[PDB]
Amino acid sequence: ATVFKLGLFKSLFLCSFHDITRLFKNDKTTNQQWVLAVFGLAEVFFEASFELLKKQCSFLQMQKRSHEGGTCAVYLICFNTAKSRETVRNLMANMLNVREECLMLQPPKIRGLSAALFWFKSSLSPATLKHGALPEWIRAQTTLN
Amino acid sequence: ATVFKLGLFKSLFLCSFHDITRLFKNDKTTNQQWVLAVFGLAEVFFEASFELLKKQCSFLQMQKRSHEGGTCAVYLICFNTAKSRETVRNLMANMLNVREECLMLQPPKIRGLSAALFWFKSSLSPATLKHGALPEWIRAQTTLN
DNA sequence: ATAATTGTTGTCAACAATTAT
DNA sequence: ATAATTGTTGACAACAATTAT
Repeated sequence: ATVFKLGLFKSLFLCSFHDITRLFKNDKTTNQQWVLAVFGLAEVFFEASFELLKKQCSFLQMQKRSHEGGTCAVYLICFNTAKSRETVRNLMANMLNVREECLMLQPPKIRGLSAALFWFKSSLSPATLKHGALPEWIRAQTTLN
Repeated sequence: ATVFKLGLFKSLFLCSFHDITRLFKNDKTTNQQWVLAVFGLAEVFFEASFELLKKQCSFLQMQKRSHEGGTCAVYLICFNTAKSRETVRNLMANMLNVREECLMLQPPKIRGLSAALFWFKSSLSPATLKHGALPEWIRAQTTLN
């Protein structure tokens, strides 16, 4: 089913989930920055999650799209504390009120222009929910040096 | 807890918070049924909390009112598991996204007509959010024997 | 350098037990 | 009987360490 996942994502955000995330084959690997793809998220919970994550984050950007084929949302989170996938997998699964089977968690692709812009383009749209100062790896890759 | 909380509560629900709760002077005392009074609760979180509590409850009834002096909501929760006040105090404080200083947690007054009806009257209003079968101590005290 | 792996510690919910009102 | 008190156990997040790519 993971196949129908990525396909749906790319379909809504016009770019492969991979083009914005590096791999972490171990759910125990800890890290602060995480990219989250959610499916079937309820509007209310989306709004809610925002406020709750602000408390424990340095930066946070949320976007949500949908259509007659299914809904989805993306999260760029910078937890004040390093969290393993399990840790996050648990925290969010509950916070968003969705089964784990509806979550894709991979660290961001901090080294890549294509990616770095995806976050910028979003930070432009008003629909997007932002909080905190843009991560360094993002501002740098998107500014005339 | 504080003058404000009560005075405001009684003001909105037309009855002293005491008339529907028995005392528990120890935050460690465990129990399944809890009455919760919240203040400054955000609409979104109210709606959210509902769905999240259903997962871990046998029964649940939520009501919310307000006015140009303050807002307030009441919760009658029947956790599938016995929880100390601390436990609940923590769970909700976060779930509702409000500081503990904005919560009054006392077990329900399972023996008292005046009280038993408060829950019934509410279960009548459509505005109220209900889930599960009415607690025994409630149906019994509100039915022609 | 990056992250897969393994292990240690602190916090807290689930829960047993014992005393006191 | 009810609940104030104290204590035990299990799950898990925060975090140190060590190996492997």
